[PDB]
Amino acid sequence: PDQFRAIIESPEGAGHVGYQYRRNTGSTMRMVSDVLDERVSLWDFHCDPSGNVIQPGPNVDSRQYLQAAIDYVSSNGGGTITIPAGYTWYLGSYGVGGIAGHSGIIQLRSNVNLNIEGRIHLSPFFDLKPFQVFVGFDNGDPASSGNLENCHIYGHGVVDFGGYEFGASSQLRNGVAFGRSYNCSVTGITFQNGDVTWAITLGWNGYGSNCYVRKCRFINLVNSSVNADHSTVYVNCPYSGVESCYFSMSSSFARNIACSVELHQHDTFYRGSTVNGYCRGAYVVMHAAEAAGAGSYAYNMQVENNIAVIYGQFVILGSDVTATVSGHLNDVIVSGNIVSIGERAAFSAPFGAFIDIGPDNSGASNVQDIQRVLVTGNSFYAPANITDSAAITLRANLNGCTFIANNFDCRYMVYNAPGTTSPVVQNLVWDKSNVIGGTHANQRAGQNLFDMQFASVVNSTIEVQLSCEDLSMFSCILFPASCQLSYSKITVDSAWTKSMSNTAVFEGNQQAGANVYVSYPATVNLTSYNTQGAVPFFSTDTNYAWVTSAYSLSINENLDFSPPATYTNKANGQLVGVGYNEIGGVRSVSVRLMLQRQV
Ligand SMILES: CC(=O)N[C@@H]1[C@@H](O[C@H]2O[C@H](CO)[C@H](O[C@H]3O[C@H](CO[C@@H]4O[C@@H](C)[C@H](O)[C@@H](O)[C@H]4O)[C@@H](O)[C@H](O)[C@H]3O)[C@H](O[C@@H]3O[C@H](CO)[C@@H](O)[C@H](O)[C@H]3NC(C)=O)[C@H]2O)[C@H](O)[C@@H](CO)O[C@H]1O
Ligand code: NA
Ligand code: NA
Ligand code: NA
Repeated sequence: PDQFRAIIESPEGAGHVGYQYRRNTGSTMRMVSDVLDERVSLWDFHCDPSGNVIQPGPNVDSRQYLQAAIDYVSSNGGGTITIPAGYTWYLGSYGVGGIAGHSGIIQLRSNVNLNIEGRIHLSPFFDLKPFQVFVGFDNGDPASSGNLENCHIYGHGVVDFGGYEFGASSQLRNGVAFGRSYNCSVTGITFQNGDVTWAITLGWNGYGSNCYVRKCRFINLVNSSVNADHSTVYVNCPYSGVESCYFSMSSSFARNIACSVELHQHDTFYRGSTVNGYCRGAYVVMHAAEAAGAGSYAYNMQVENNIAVIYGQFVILGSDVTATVSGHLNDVIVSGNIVSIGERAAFSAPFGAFIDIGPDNSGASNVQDIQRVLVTGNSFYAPANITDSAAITLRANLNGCTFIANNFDCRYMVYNAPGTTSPVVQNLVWDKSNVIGGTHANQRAGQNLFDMQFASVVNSTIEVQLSCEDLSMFSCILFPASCQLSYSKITVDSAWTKSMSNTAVFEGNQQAGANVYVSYPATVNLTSYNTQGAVPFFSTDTNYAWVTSAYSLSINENLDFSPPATYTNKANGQLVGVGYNEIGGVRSVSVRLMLQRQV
């Protein structure tokens, strides 16, 4: 019986105290230790070599204890380790083995979940150094890594990166790198107070599946000029995504460098999230260099129902090539998003845009294969002073993009800078249902609303519809002579255009092409013959050999005659129509006409 007291006070004591659930005689006859063994926390590994519990704190490195916990739970086939609430657990050294090649702190393991209720902080050992806090690779070479499966990080807790700046721009810093990750997720967690490259990365070069980031917060994760680049979540495996997250930055640097999400593989999504203070919303890109695990195509890409205040571009599309692989981007939907460029000076951050068709990382604009994109049902706003704002900046080759039923209220609709790239454009469709706002009315001196600074345009549709006047603009749409135009439809609705000197401008007279379908308003001077009765009127200019019909947009202030309501052309490039002289006499009028070709 001395034995007994001793057994009870020993670490095996709970293993000697019997228990049966709710006194139910049909329940298992267990011991207390069995029931306690159904859960596990960091406290069960956070101890010195004699087994005495160690209190966490800024002078204690909790890393080895958390790794021991993960290692042990993995050995039993998995479970969930709680990181207790009411404590801050500091990490103060690098991990060892396969994660050392990734500057890893903690190695995640398959089927071992982390329920983070307390706080995890980085100690100043990490100041000016690279780190990846949680790493799912098991090898320094990702190509030689095994997988991470069934690993979930969740809870009301916090990962705090200590505020430390990067030491050098070439360093990398990450929160969670799941690795070659299958059915992994982060839910509920706040990531805050750092200068990092990513908070979370999913997958590796297409290897992984079913990874998600849901109801997380990312707060103030760029803080220095050293930080080369930041994207909060990088989605690098298919069938994966980001939903219902919150992203906020306060740094000036973040306005120029930070992006919320990147979607880099097929069947990926970014939904229902709120962004503030970032340069960019999402990249949707197929990099050939990342094509190993899931193929060379990024398809079924979804960006929907987000709310954003950004300083650069909302969605950026891309694809590129390596020596032996070609990347393609297709079957994309961008819908339901409400986005604005935040208050800033013109040209003070990267050029503002809803959609950007961007060149590759080496600036090449002739490698892209981007098509079958639908942009529908979004709003975009930029304040009136922001000259550098567009619905699309089309800066690299485009094989198709469709715009239906958006509301764009910014400086430009379509833009590319002249004397830069000369993109080859196919299948650009701008439906009439896109509503062009008026915030930038009167700011457009010298500017074309649709500034078609391309090598060529084919199989494209631009149906311009104004909803207010802006007589400051040079034109609604302009094609330089260097842009070929063919098999396209270009129209300018007449509403709010009566007073415009130029509506559509074709500097190479490209509207004469055999398969160009156009219509736009123009002012035309006409003279008639002197005959009483039905009498022809003819334009004084001869630049209408391309016109198939025209009709009056002007009232007739005369009693004694009327000009033709409608006109055809003649071989010499005059317009001609049949009007009516009640009394004879040569007539001379200026009239606003709708000029039409093959429409
Ligand atoms: C910040 C960001 O995401 N920017 C986007 C561009 O990403 C490219 O540039 C970034 C710059 O940070 C990344 O390149 C850096 O990192 C890679 C990868 O790090 C190695 O492999 C890790 C698995 C490992 O843990 C590390 O220890 C490193 O060994 C490095 O190779 C580059 O030298 C370095 O500049 C990014 O790389 C991808 O990163 C994701 C997420 O971690 C990985 O899954 C991919 O495997 C990496 N891809 C490649 C080809 O290596 C670069 O792809 C991006 O291109 C553009 C367009 O979408 O947008 C930027 O915002
Ligand atoms: Na590495
Ligand atoms: Na509106
Ligand atoms: Na050209």
